[PDB]
Amino acid sequence: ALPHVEINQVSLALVIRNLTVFTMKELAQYMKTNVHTNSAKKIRFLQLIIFLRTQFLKLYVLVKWTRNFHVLIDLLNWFRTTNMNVNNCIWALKSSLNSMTNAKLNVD
Amino acid sequence: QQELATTQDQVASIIESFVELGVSIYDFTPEATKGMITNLQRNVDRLYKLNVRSNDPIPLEVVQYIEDGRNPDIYTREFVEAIRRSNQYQRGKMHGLKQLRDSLADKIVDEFPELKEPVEDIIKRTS
Amino acid sequence: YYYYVDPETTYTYQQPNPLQDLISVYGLDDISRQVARTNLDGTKAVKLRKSYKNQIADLSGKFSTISEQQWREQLQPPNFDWDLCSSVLSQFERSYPSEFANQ
Amino acid sequence: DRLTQLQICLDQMTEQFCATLNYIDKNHGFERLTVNEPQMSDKHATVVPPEEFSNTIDELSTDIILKT
Repeated sequence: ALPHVEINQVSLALVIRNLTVFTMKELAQYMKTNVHTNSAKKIRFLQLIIFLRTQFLKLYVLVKWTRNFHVLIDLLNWFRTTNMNVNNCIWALKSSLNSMTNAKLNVD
Repeated sequence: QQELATTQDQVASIIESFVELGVSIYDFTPEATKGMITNLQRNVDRLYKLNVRSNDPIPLEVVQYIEDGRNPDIYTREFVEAIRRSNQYQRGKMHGLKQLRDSLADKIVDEFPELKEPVEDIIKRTS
Repeated sequence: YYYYVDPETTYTYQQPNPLQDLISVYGLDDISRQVARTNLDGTKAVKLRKSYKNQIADLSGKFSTISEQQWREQLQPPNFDWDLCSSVLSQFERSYPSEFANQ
Repeated sequence: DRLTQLQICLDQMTEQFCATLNYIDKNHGFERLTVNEPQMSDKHATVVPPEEFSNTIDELSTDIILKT
């Protein structure tokens, strides 16, 4: 039995979900700004489709890499915890010696 | 794995819709690009439901490599070398520590005999 | 003697015992066979690009390596209008725009 | 004189209790497990040979006995 952490990672439906939410917000914003002006709607639309296209490239990379996520890290997190557990005692061993001089008290 | 395969397949479908949509708006008939953008949004909604069905979960170097543009294969590789090197590190610390335990313990054994018998219990406890 | 085996308990060796081959215990030997620097046969299993060029190579087109966490911070279905959007995109004249490469 | 030597020996007992673990907690070696032992990257590991490490364990384990 090894401790299973929950933070430090984000789900996948969240990243794609707010992803396409942000993309639809972009289609609404550019959709409202292109109508008002003459040759900027074209290059602006190309910029939008290529930027969304490369963000979606990044998501293609994530989805392809995912082939669960939480289990593969907690082991190394615990192995990192144990080393610190080995290092935490030395400082107390140094503080004890400083605590012994106060109890220690020749005569002239 | 089938859910990842179908959501990845649809991901490729819609990114292909961005490809052919860009080529269509470069080499510009309305019905083709209108049906192409409705196919774009349909593929979007299938991204929604497909990934809601999938559901999979600096320390988070994965997304840092995705945004910066690096391959997480070296990430998980350095994680294999990190769990192996950390395993040999902790096991080595416990090995040298055991060498100190039985070394100093046997030194106290040859130091006094009346304390040898109990410290044997010490080296035989927690078993 | 005092404080001599006073916590009478079997504080066993830590359950994820590093004395055991933890890679084989947790079953991380397959992913090791997949991502290690050395293959199972013996040849160098490197030849991996520093970027994700293989997976954009699974796609088609030029992909120069060029936000999401901020979306994760502040997360139901967005809206859309079909007739208005179709009326918006119904404008693209056949004249060529400015200078941009098709590379 | 007679009262100071006890305090000095005690402080030396604590300083040996800490210094004896300091060397092992900083300089040590790995293990071959079942495949290999030394990692390709040994820059911050400063692995010492098992001979000098064992002899150092014997000396640090002997000084405390001498002081005792």
